[PDB]
Amino acid sequence: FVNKDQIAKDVKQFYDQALQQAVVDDDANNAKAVVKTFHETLDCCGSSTLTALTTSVLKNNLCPNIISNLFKEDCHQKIDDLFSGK
Amino acid sequence: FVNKDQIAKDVKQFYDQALQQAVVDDDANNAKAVVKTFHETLDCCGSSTLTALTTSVLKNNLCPSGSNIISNLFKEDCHQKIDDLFSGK
Ligand SMILES: [Mg+2]
Ligand SMILES: [Mg+2]
Ligand SMILES: [Mg+2]
Ligand SMILES: [Mg+2]
Ligand SMILES: [Mg+2]
Repeated sequence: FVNKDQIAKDVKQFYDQALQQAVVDDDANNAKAVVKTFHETLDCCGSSTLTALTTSVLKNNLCPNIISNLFKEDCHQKIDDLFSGK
Repeated sequence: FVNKDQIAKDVKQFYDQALQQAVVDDDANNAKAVVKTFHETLDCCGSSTLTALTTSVLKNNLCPSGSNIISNLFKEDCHQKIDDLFSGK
């Protein structure tokens, strides 16, 4: 079987690495599109565990309310909710 | 190391497992909730590995309001939407 907690953990890692890659290297095709899609699909922006990357991602219009829940319902929370059925 | 291919495979399997339980187990509140969340979040209904099941999935009200046999035929399946999520499309 696929364990919920493990796949949620793996997806959060995928998102985190993408967030990092999205701000570290700029004017690049991959990382920013992945991030934008996660943000639009899950309705979130950044991660409470990565505030500096979250700031960079806000400054660079990679996020679509969202602000009211910026860290109350961050992308890690939405990923958990996806696999938990919330 | 994060492995995009393997994560996508595991998400698809997770969905398929939940869908299969959702149609056969009446007390599977979690499985039903999982598939309903995937369907709403990814804007899909059913998978390409379980095409024959889509009729029961709909009858079971596991797809978002408006979903019906014909409307769903003009939509990508959940596996493609899962692939799209991890490829940024
Ligand atoms: Mg490149
Ligand atoms: Mg949700
Ligand atoms: Mg269940
Ligand atoms: Mg389940
Ligand atoms: Mg949605």
